Amino acid sequence: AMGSMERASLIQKAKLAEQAERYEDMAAFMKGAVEKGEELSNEERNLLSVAYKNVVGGQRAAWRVLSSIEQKSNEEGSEEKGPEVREYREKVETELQGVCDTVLGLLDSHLIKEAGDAESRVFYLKMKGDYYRYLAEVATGDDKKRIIDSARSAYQEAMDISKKEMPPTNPIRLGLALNFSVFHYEIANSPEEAISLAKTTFDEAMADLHTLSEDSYKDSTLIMQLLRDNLTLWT
Amino acid sequence: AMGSMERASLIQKAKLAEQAERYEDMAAFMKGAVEKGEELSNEERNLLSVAYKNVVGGQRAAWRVLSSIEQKSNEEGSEEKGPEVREYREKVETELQGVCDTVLGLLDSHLIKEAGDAESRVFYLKMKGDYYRYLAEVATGDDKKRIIDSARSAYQEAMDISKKEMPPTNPIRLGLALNFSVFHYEIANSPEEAISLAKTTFDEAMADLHTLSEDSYKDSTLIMQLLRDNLTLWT
Amino acid sequence: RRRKSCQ
Amino acid sequence: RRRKSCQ
Ligand SMILES: CN(CCS)C(=O)c1cccc(Br)c1
Ligand SMILES: CN(CCS)C(=O)c1cccc(Br)c1
Ligand SMILES: [Cl-]
Ligand SMILES: [Cl-]
Ligand SMILES: [Mg+2]
Ligand SMILES: [Mg+2]
Ligand SMILES: [Mg+2]
Ligand SMILES: [Mg+2]
Repeated sequence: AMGSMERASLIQKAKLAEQAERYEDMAAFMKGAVEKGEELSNEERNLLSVAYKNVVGGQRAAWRVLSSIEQKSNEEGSEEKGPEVREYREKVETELQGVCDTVLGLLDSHLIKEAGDAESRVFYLKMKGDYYRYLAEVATGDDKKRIIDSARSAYQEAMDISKKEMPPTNPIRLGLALNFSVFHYEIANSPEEAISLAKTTFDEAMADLHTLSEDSYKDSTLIMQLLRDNLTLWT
Repeated sequence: AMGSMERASLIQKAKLAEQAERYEDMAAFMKGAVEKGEELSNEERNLLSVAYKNVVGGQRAAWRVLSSIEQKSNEEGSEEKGPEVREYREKVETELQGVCDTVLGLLDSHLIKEAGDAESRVFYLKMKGDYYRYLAEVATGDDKKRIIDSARSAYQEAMDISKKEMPPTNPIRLGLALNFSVFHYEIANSPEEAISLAKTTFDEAMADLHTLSEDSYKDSTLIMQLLRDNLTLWT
Repeated sequence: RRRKSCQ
Repeated sequence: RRRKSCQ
């Protein structure tokens, strides 16, 4: 639907959509921009991520509300209310899965394969892990283990690159570690791995802060605080 | 699209959508319920109103953000950025107008004509005034005066019924007066009428509070405070 | 401080 | 208090 709009206009409108808190539009504009076939700049990658994270974040929050209602509905003592709660949870779930499949499709066609610098490759592999993780959150069938493994594999490749090519304070490296740690805690039933990863990441970043400018220090310490928040919650 | 779903299931799913803050879905479910052709109960009218007010409220907020950017773009000294801001404002505007036309279409086919009790008729005529008011907010062409007059006429009919058939503390009557007062202030360039209406409404409600139960008192005083908030802002 | 309408 | 991921 965006094929007839200039790439630059799509990027401009994505920024306008962000200002207007129109995240579905923002995501559609950024999808159109990706489909032009050119690589994304750092700013453009961040627009893509903001757009889809906001869209899928609203879907995930709604899914959790509906899943909780459905769970209460299937407690013994609860009255039969019919198929409607399940149906509507399934509707939201299918829409969520569709968004995740769309993002994964953009990464596979062809953002990852064209991404050679560590900053872009780690960013996209982190995103791949994230959207498989969101699929894993709602998965219950025969492919659930494979979905979890797909998330793990993408995160692991991103981690391996990030450790070799980025400093321990790099915000992309830190955000990847944060999310992989959440994967371990919430998805893979590995709370000790989650805690170890968060603590090692935090400590290695702390030791590298002395190399940073004031502005970089602010960026890195912000994400370190997210790691600390999780460590405080989990221990 | 909702023709194959039971009326009761649509209402149930509208309530689930509300809990999940999925207001577009909520509105689609309530549209489907209206299109079953039966009158709406008090609760169902409120679900219809909540759903569409939230949908159009997000559109109006986005339109105002974009309109402000467009206005700044056409200040002398500003750089030419191309047609994109106007195009995107127009896109949001057209979607907003479409929602308003949908609501007005439901009211015209056939909610208003079947509404005989004051509580339903005033409610629907207030809604008609509101959605014409939202159309007036974005109107700039040859029909703008007619759109404003359509809002005025619907509000006036609702006011006439409300004064004859409802007590001055009735929450529907109060919310209608609040919104008609905003119409006068913001749309019709009649701030004195807006102030007079808000003050007369507030004072007449105050004098009737003594007749009310504690729960009704809470309902009425909440809307009276909205009238007072506007009077404080406007004087 | 935006004026109030009936929400 | 929901755990943090990278927003
Ligand atoms: C408190 N409150 C909202 C502010 S007015 C109401 O009771 C209400 C709601 C919908 C429609 C109408 Br009319 C009135
Ligand atoms: C602060 N912040 C978000 C919390 S991690 C980031 O810098 C960021 C943003 C997007 C992707 C990645 Br990776 C990192
Ligand atoms: Cl459904
Ligand atoms: Cl557009
Ligand atoms: Mg390349
Ligand atoms: Mg490097
Ligand atoms: Mg009737
Ligand atoms: Mg009466």
